[PDB]
This record gives sequence, C-alpha cells and structure tokens, in this order.
Amino acid sequence: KRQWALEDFEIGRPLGKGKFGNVYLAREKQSKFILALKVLFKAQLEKAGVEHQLRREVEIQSHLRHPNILRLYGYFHDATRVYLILEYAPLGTVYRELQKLSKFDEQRTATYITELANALSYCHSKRVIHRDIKPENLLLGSAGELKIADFGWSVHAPSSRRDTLCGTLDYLPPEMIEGRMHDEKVDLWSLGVLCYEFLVGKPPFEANTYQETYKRISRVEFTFPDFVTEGARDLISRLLKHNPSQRPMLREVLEHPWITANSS
Ligand SMILES: NC(=O)c1ccc(Nc2nccc(Nc3cccc(C(F)(F)F)c3)n2)cc1
Repeated sequence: KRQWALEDFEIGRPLGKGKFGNVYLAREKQSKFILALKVLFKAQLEKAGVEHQLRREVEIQSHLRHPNILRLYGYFHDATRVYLILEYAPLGTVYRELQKLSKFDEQRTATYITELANALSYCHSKRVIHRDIKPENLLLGSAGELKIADFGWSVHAPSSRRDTLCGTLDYLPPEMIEGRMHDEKVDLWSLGVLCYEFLVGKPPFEANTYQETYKRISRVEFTFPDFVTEGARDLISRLLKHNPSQRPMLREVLEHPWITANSS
C-alpha cells in the first residue's frame, strides 16, 4: 500500500546473521517507529536461485497475522539489494535463550510449545506448512513470547517439493528427507523435536555427519535423559512417529496433560 526507500530509515545495531543479508535494528524517520531491516543481496539470491522462495516468503508472511508469527511490513530494493521491513523482536532468538541456559524447564518448554502450536494452528488453517521450525527461526517479543519468523522455506499444503536441502535435517520428518511427498504433519514432527531440544538441550537426532543423522531420523532413533519426565516423554513420543497420520492434531497437543499442567 506504499513504497519505501533506504532513505526512510536509519539503520542501527546489527542483530546479526549471514549469507544473503544482515538484519539491522532500524528507525522509520517519519514516525520514529522501531523495526528490523533484513538486507538481502541480489547476487546472493540470484546465484542460488531463491527468487521464488523470497517471493513466497515475502508473500505469505505478507498476510499472516498472529501474535506469534513475526510480521512482514513490506519491502523495497535499490541497485544491488532487496530490503525486507520486519517486526523487531526485543528479546532475540530462542536459540540464544537455549545457549544461555543450556536447557529449559517444563514451564517455558510447555509455554513456547503452546504459543508455537497456536501459531502453527493458524498457518495450517490456511494450508501453509512452515517446514522450518528450528530454534533459530524462533524470536521473542518484549513480553518474552515466541514469534515464528522467516517463512522462506515455507509452502502451501499438500506439497511434494524436494529442494536441495539446507545443511541440517535435524528438524525434518522422515518424509521430507526421503524426498517423498508431505503435508502439514511436517510441522508436528518438528514441534516434537523442538520440544525435546528445549528440555534436553540438544536435538533428539543430533549426529556428527549428515548421513549419520539421516539414518537416526529415518529409523526414528531417539533416547531420553533420565530427568525427562514421563509426561513430556509421552508427548514427544506421540509427535515423533515415522508415519505422519499418527502424529496428533494441534488441539490434542494444546490438550496434552503435560502441556496443560505446565503452560502458563
Ligand atoms: N542478539 C540479539 O540481542 C538480538 C537478536 C535478534 C533480535 N531481534 C530480531 N528481530 C527480528 C529479526 C531479527 N533478525 C534475525 C536474527 C537472527 C536470525 C534470524 C532468522 F531470520 F534466521 F530468523 C533473524 N532479529 C534482537 C536482539
């Protein structure tokens, strides 16, 4: 509904990142409004032929509105790069939260998973699978709530896509890694992995090699440290089913006794 320009902003502190662009804290000059400016170089994009995933990323996040789904405001682009005007999440990533504490207690773990479910429950309702729920794509709002960002690798569902893969499978279901066709259940496997990683402090399928992990994932080989309670073990075991149709619906997850017992 309106076109901006790099001149309308005052870039600030580097929030971070790598490859195509660095996300900056920026300031809309007219309203003094705070936000994050994600800078992507065309040379990076073009050469990797991502044009469509950025057009997809920018189009979906372009509408979705949820408390837990980081907002995309619009964009613009000069000679050598494209800019994405994003919402700014005050508390950073959930990834640093985890490095910071090592592991989370059943309360945040129960909360993020809930917020995450309500978050996914929304995109699913619009046949939009995320397919990329790693803690690195999870941010925190000023109140500390989870906010799903980066809808790049996102697509509609059901889908068959096999896209030369990101480096890590750690968060992908047996169906996506095996190149096979998949649907919305793909985000439920991820939610299970993301839950385990929160409590144990490491992903359920972590290995040393790409091939080692792929083996561990496809045979769904995961064990529990002693401190993980039956309550969580249970939930994580219902999500980590090799066969998509056996994973729960997001209501059953928001209902799980363990989630209700510790979600604030
Ligand atoms: N290290 C801090 O103190 C810190 C980090 C991030 C933020 N907030 C924020 N909001 C929105 C976008 C964004 N970029 C960003 C950073 C890393 C990864 C990603 C990714 F795109 F991968 F999700 C985006 N970062 C605030 C403080």
